[PDB]
Amino acid sequence: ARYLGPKLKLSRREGTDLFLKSGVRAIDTKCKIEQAPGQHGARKPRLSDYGVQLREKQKVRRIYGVLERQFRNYYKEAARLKGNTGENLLALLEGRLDNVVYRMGFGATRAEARQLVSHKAIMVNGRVVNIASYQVSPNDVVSIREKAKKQSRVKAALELAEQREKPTWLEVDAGKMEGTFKRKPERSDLSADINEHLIVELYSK
Amino acid sequence: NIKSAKKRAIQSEKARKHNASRRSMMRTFIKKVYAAIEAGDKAAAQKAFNEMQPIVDRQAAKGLIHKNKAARHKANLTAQINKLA
Amino acid sequence: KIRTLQGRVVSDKMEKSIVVAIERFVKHPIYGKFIKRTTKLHVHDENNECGIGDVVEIRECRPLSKTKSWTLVRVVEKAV
Amino acid sequence: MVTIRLARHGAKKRPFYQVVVADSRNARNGRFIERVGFFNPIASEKEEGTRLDLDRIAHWVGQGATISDRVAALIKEVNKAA
RNA sequence: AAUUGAAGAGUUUGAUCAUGGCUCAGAUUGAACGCUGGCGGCAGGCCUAACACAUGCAAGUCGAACGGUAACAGGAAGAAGCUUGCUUCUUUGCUGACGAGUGGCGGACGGGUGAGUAAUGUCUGGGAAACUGCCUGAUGGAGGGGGAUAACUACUGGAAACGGUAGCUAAUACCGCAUAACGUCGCAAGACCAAAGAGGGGGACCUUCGGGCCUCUUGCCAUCGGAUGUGCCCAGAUGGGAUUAGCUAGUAGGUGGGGUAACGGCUCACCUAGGCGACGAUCCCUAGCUGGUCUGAGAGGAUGACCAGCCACACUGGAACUGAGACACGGUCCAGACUCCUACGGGAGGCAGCAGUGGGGAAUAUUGCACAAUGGGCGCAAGCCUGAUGCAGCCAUGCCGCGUGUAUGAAGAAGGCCUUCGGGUUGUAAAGUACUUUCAGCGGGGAGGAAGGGAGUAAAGUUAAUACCUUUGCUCAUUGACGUUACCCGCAGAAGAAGCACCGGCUAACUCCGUGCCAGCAGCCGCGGUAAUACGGAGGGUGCAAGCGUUAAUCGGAAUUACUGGGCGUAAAGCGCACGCAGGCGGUUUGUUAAGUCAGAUGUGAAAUCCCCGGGCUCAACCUGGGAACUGCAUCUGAUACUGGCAA
Ligand SMILES: [Mg+2]
Ligand SMILES: [Mg+2]
Ligand SMILES: [Mg+2]
Ligand SMILES: [Mg+2]
Ligand SMILES: [Mg+2]
Ligand SMILES: [Mg+2]
Ligand SMILES: [Mg+2]
Ligand SMILES: [Mg+2]
Ligand SMILES: [Mg+2]
Ligand SMILES: [Mg+2]
Ligand SMILES: [Mg+2]
Ligand SMILES: [Mg+2]
Ligand SMILES: [Mg+2]
Ligand SMILES: [Mg+2]
Ligand SMILES: [Mg+2]
Ligand SMILES: [Mg+2]
Ligand SMILES: [Mg+2]
Ligand SMILES: [Mg+2]
Ligand SMILES: [Mg+2]
Ligand SMILES: [Mg+2]
Ligand SMILES: [Mg+2]
Ligand SMILES: [Mg+2]
Ligand SMILES: [Mg+2]
Ligand SMILES: [Mg+2]
Ligand SMILES: [Mg+2]
Ligand SMILES: [Mg+2]
Ligand SMILES: [Mg+2]
Ligand SMILES: [Mg+2]
Repeated sequence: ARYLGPKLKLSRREGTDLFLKSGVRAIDTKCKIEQAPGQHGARKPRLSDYGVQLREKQKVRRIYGVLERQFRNYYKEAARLKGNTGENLLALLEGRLDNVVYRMGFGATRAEARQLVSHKAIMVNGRVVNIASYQVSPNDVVSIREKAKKQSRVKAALELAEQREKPTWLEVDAGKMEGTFKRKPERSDLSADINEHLIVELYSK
Repeated sequence: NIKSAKKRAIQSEKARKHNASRRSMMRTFIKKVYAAIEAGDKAAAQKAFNEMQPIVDRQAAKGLIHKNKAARHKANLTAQINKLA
Repeated sequence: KIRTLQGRVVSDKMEKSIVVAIERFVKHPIYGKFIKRTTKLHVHDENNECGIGDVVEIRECRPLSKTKSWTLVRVVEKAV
Repeated sequence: MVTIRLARHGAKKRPFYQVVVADSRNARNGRFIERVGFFNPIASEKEEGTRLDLDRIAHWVGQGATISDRVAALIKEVNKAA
């Protein structure tokens, strides 16, 4: 299921940082970013249309830590939903429980948040939820379990998450380790580099 | 043959012979009326119809000829007798 | 008022019987052109004196002999 | 002969019956005259655990249909929210 | 809310534009094969031989219908060796029950298969000349008799299967008679047809003291209904072939008789010569049909595996009995092929029911547990039966979910590969360090599917009856195959968990070495004849992931059968020309009809499935509430511009 492999390779191939590390380092020092992976690493700089479409799709997939089958299911759901397909897809990707935990900052990375969720450290609406792909809905309180609280992992993740982007679609107490999903992130609330309208055509090919 | 259905076989056989006897009796009584009509004797035809009528009526009640058939025989023979007379 | 049909006799000599052809204008399922079909049926009628090109009124009734479950009701005009 | 009975239509280990008016000779999930209501043995805390329209049940009962044990128990248990 | 819908590329030429074929990128499956393989949920699992089958099970149930004691669980009497009053042993049906037998109901349901069937079936929409076990409403009866038989005894034939002779006995078995209307036959007067009892309890008056008698429950008979099921008829639709054009004598129609529950050439006697067919008869090949499934923007194309409705069949051919209902899967009889047993005289058999075997095939599972739940058969009930059903076992066959750790980490370690020999890559990757234990494994706790049924009490109901019985409350013990259940808790430990294809273009991803038109690759173009990004190996990279790839099949792309939506001067394609039947189409003015056409209403279009809004399994798959859709068909009521008919 999971990737279970080198992380900087994905960022090097995609040409940008995908936030796969804590943040103290591993952005310029031990990355050799913008150099592509392998022997023919530098000696290459050309790409076709289909290449750029695939690259954007794989960039989104590697950012959110998902596989092709589940991503295709997400695309089908987004297309089914009435509205803008790209916005629906991005909202579906952002609504994942592990992604919401990472946004709240209880985990340094998507992998760490997913590990917490799998190891039963996150509760939703006063209940345990062991599934990482659980879909979070508006007006939902996401918090850490009472028992096993105050762990070194989350303790060392909060201060790092103290100031990276300050998401506006959810509330974070930063006290008792609780938050809230009050609204659904709008496109604006989410980057700008992703050309969702290329994934939409990739899945139309 | 393999389940206790041999009881059903025996019952069917005995009921078959019994019902065959009743059917033969009723058919004899019905056919003598037609013989009378062919002979053209009005009195004989009427007399043969009379004592025959209860036989068919009661065999219908017993569940062997059914009311519609019992009434069909009577209606046809009555029509023929009325035409002959 | 009861359900009935209308058609042309164009029937041959027969004892108290005639065949009628009901004309219907139906649309082709695929190509959409309107074309005419025919459904010949046998009709029972006593005092039968109908002609060839006669228009008759037909009505569904009890099965009267095989291939015969229709009887006439009225005749509108004659052939000649 | 017409009777009112249940029809298991749930999933494995999660039954969900539907009370139907069907001839007795037919199969459990076979043809039925009409569907009256449903029943969920997993009541849970939801606001809908069992529902059936008594109008048609009374119609069929007064027309000559019988009631299974479970259906009769459900009828006399529901009565009217009591 | 339930219409957010349409991509192209390679390949003919020195090059170009067309035309035109082939190939590829997508989706899907009851798949199979190769490599690999941790867990769980839901579903699926002989597509070929309707080939043949060892063994086990899959239809029994009523003593509250009746004779009865073959088992034996009690009791009593009597005879007795006596434990000395307690045991034992032969009778005894009083008894809780009950093998075998008569009788009633059921075996026509459930389950299996797709051989046959091209419309005698199926779908849609209608109809009249019919029946209908069990279940329900109403109105009325339930009187009195008879003759047998099984079982059971005494003999006898038999290897078995299975019998034969002579006697006795009961019934809700059987058969008269009484009774006859709203029922049947008739215009009417008239004639005629039925019945079974059983069980619970107990005052008064009488008993051959075995019960009458009162009451309650249930059961039986006749008619009219209801509902359900089944039978029949009509119209339209439902594959291919014209290198199949004529086919039909009971054939088409009529009168009369017969027959069926019912109409009907359904069947006979006679009379007429009719009937079907180019709008495709007859003949030949193939095929179960539908709701639906796949694909597609749609229209269309393919398809009918699972689920649901209908049809047909049960070793092959045929027939009928019983029954309400069969022309009957685990019934009967006859014939046939095959197999088996035999004491050689004679007999038995039908897995296309659930397991399972042989065989065929690329290919498809356990000779399992339980009637706990639902549903059926019998029964007043308890209860019995149920390979239906609920579960479990095997398979990555499919869809969905999770894991195979996380953070830090430069000496950019070693080794491998390349290297212009400066270095680059593998690569934060590894080692090291700091953390966690989902899922596996070990040990504990513990929902739900369970409603009912039973025993005992209170109230009401019925009645000569505080009885008995029914209904409604209450109290007491309970009823789980799954099941080492789901789920929760505790210990330890990165410990047990990643592979497959591809890298010349289409098409995402490049270098070295070996080989030298050889070995080999290959979906198409095509590579390889000493410097191969195309063969083999290595390093590196891309894609997918408990899966990956190949083969098989359908649709799409294919506007490449073009109705939506194509063409014929030269690319395929105008008959050598003409006349003409059927057929198609048809100038203009008015009236009428209302067929085509259009509008509204009613009925219908099963459920499931698809879609929209919600709810429940820890999310999803999955399950489920409501709606929409179900584009159709029929009837009725209107419109009269156009097409059609009639008239001028
Ligand atoms: Mg048994
Ligand atoms: Mg017995
Ligand atoms: Mg059946
Ligand atoms: Mg009797
Ligand atoms: Mg009498
Ligand atoms: Mg006749
Ligand atoms: Mg007929
Ligand atoms: Mg298309
Ligand atoms: Mg078909
Ligand atoms: Mg019969
Ligand atoms: Mg049978
Ligand atoms: Mg069998
Ligand atoms: Mg089998
Ligand atoms: Mg083989
Ligand atoms: Mg998966
Ligand atoms: Mg329990
Ligand atoms: Mg490329
Ligand atoms: Mg070389
Ligand atoms: Mg096409
Ligand atoms: Mg063309
Ligand atoms: Mg010419
Ligand atoms: Mg001409
Ligand atoms: Mg004109
Ligand atoms: Mg009209
Ligand atoms: Mg939900
Ligand atoms: Mg639904
Ligand atoms: Mg429907
Ligand atoms: Mg006109």
